[PDB]
Amino acid sequence: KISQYACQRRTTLNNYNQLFTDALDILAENDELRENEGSCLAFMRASSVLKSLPFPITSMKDTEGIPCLGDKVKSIIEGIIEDGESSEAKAVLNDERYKSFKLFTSVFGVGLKTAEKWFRMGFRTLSKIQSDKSLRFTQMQKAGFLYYEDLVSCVNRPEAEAVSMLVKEAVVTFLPDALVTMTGGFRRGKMTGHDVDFLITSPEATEDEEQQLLHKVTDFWKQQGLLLYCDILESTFEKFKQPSRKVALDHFQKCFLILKLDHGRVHSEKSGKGWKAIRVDLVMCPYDRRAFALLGWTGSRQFERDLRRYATHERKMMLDNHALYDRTKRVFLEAESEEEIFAHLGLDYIEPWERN
DNA sequence: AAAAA
Ligand SMILES: [Mn+2]
Ligand SMILES: [Mn+2]
Ligand code: NA
Repeated sequence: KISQYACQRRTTLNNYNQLFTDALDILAENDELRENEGSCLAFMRASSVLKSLPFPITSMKDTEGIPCLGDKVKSIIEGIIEDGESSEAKAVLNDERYKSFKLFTSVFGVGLKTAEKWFRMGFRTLSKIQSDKSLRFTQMQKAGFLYYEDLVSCVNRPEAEAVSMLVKEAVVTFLPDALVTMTGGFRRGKMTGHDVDFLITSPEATEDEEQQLLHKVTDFWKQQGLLLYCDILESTFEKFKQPSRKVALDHFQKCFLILKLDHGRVHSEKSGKGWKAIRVDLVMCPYDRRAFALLGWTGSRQFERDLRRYATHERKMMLDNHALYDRTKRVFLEAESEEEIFAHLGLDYIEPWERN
């Protein structure tokens, strides 16, 4: 019996139901744009459960016993079985507001508010936005436009590994005992991604040394002429606060970067300007919270949402990227690994490549 | 506001 929770399912990259889930993901995205959080959630949960199936749905009978499949979702599945297409997802793909929001938010530094503003000004193309002489752009948007083609081009695994080497080389220069882990999609086994994420932690660094590492590493890259964009968010981490109930950024020190990746550093089968702009996120966390941060940054987004929902509604536990708190025992639960977090929650361990 | 798993 398939659980309603993604954290009680194994979801691997062999998706047998992409015809259904691509349509459900488009409908979910449109509901996000139309500020319909409820309908967004229903389509996300339906898409998520179908992603876990070990077989493709080929008739409506195949949906029997599957949770999170309401009447609206079942009408969409039925329509796709009928002629291989979703008329509902096709109408969203042709909607002018949806097309504009996808296109405008594809720019690094452009979110829902700026995309809405430009749409209501009558803009429909990125060429017309970039060349406009009255528009004013943030430093993030300037970098988003300057390196647009490289950033919309997926990072592959040889590129992610080349970035990992750069990160590790820079980090150990200032903290030789530091542990650097590639998180996000690549840790879940993905062949491609929009960016490369890392978690950095040090067993012996002080509170100040921990604070200074991201500044030292980015200044080093700035000197090397590799830092194309850099934004460091200082930590707001509280050692003794209860975990968050919010469904939001973690409080660890982090940085959102664009690095210059020289082609010579990439060891691929295919080995222009001779370099590629790469989005890189670095997160620094205290050593004792490394398992919670790793679990939160590994994802997927839906796996994280269900993990936190399961902890709260089924175990009366409060989980986030910094800690795990037991409301019944009135104690924080410690973990040195992700396995220990799953064991505290009463969950079978789900491998990172099973969290997709 | 937007940058995130
Ligand atoms: Mn990522
Ligand atoms: Mn990222
Ligand atoms: Na964006």
